[PDB]
Amino acid sequence: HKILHRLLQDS
Amino acid sequence: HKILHRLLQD
Amino acid sequence: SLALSLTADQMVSALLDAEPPILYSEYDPTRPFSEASMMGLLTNLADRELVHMINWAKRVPGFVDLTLHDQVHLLECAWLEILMIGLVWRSMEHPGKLLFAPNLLLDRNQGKCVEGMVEIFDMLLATSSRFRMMNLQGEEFVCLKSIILLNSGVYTFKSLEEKDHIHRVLDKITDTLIHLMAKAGLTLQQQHQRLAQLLLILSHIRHMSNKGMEHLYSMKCKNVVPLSDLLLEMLDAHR
Amino acid sequence: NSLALSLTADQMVSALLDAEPPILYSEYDPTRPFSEASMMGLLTNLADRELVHMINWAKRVPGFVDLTLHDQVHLLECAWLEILMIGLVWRSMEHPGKLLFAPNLLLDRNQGKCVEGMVEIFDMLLATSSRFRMMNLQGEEFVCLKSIILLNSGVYTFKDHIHRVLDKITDTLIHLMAKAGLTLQQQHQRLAQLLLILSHIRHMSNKGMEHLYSMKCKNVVPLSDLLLEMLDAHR
Ligand SMILES: O=S(=O)(Oc1ccccc1)c1ccc(-c2ccc(O)cc2)c(-c2ccc(O)cc2)c1
Ligand SMILES: O=S(=O)(Oc1ccccc1)c1ccc(-c2ccc(O)cc2)c(-c2ccc(O)cc2)c1
Repeated sequence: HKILHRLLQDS
Repeated sequence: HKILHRLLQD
Repeated sequence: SLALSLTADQMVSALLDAEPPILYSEYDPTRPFSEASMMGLLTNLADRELVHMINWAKRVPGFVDLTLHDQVHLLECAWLEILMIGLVWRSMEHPGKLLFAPNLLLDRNQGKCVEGMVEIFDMLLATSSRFRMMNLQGEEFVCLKSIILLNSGVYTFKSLEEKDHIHRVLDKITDTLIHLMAKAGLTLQQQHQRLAQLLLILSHIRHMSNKGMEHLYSMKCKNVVPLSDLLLEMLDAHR
Repeated sequence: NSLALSLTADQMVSALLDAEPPILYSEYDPTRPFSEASMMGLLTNLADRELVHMINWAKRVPGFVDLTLHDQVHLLECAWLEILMIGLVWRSMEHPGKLLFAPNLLLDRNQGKCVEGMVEIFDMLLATSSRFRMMNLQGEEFVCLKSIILLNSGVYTFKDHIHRVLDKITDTLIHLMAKAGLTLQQQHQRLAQLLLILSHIRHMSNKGMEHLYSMKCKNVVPLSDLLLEMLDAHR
């Protein structure tokens, strides 16, 4: 849900 | 003045 | 895990190759300074640095072995420490000034434009001057920055095997720092001393971040300086 | 020239060990159930008394007396909560899951929830104590770490003297690790592990200082003049 969690998750 | 000053010199 | 099999030299080259670039500011020399403008430039800058930091962290050996939830927590705790040590690093060759960007070079007289920001400016300066006296090397800096990433949030997380893997990688980085100092000709007594001197500085970087973090609370509540969506999320993770 | 630098490693250890302050007691009322006011009452009274012992311990730290009075005031102001915390963590080692504030005051995390924000720092303190336990931190190592905190935490808010003493203590720490049989790689690894915990102790003090300032603002318990002056110069 967080932006940080999103950016880390991008591949 | 600070209490700490008094305590260090004692 | 790959990080544990890496040699010291491979660790260094991996860390160097993963260095983020030095971004530019929106600073206009003709435009005059206001507390809102300077903090807006810094907030705009740090918000862009965070994106590179996030992708740089993925490149730190052992970081991808961690669960995603632990990756969030480590970065949430360490992001300002990492921004600050990068700032201090690129400011070494500029005595008495902080190089926020190649086009944004500030002295402590201009840092007083923000209330209470002068005290942290002097600490960053003292840290930067300290790196100068130590002749800190780029290979040591990238080790220190990676240590911060893994160490600053490890004691604030029943599978405790995540911390043992982090301590193994931390120990590998310590081995790397020593390997670097041994190549520079330092004696064993000089190696341990320098190793201690470097890690003690991290204590001051933690202090600067904590102080800086609570100053960012006030500006948030003050609302004079808008904060980006990413920085607001990184902010309230501490408060 | 300072006498601390001419000391040998063993002389350094003995001097630090001999200067260890005593473990003080809390008030002897058996009311183990606690409120926010009675919790902070016992702690501020305990910490006030520990402070008096810390200041005399500091004067015995090799190299500390060679500093000016102003420099001594600055280091103690910057480091006092850190030093209290590492003392607490140290004596809480043999009590996993609890914090031994005094022999007659042993608290668990459920009791930390009596005060707003105490439980967060409580858990960090427990985590640090367990970390010391797993490392098998020795008392000779502990007294070195504590003196490091005293001389390091305020050194950059001011010069080569303190840094020469800091190197001396590093030499002493390695000397201790070499006696215990650690190899060269184990020596510098353990040194790094010990010093990295100092970053977290600094973190716990910063967050702890913020909350003592709010308790001042909340006037939950009357604070001493000495504690108020230590709280100042941190704001
Ligand atoms: O809390 S400070 O101490 O306050 C100031 C302000 C001006 C001058 C000196 C201090 C400080 C210091 C440094 C930064 C910063 C900004 C960018 C960066 O790459 C590294 C540090 C930042 C920072 C970090 C993130 C932001 O969104 C905005 C500012 C804050
Ligand atoms: O910041 S804490 O986490 O607890 C809170 C939380 C919220 C609001 C107020 C206080 C904390 C933890 C430990 C201590 C302490 C006291 C004595 C000692 O020997 C070691 C630590 C102390 C401490 C230190 C000094 C005092 O005068 C009173 C208490 C405080």
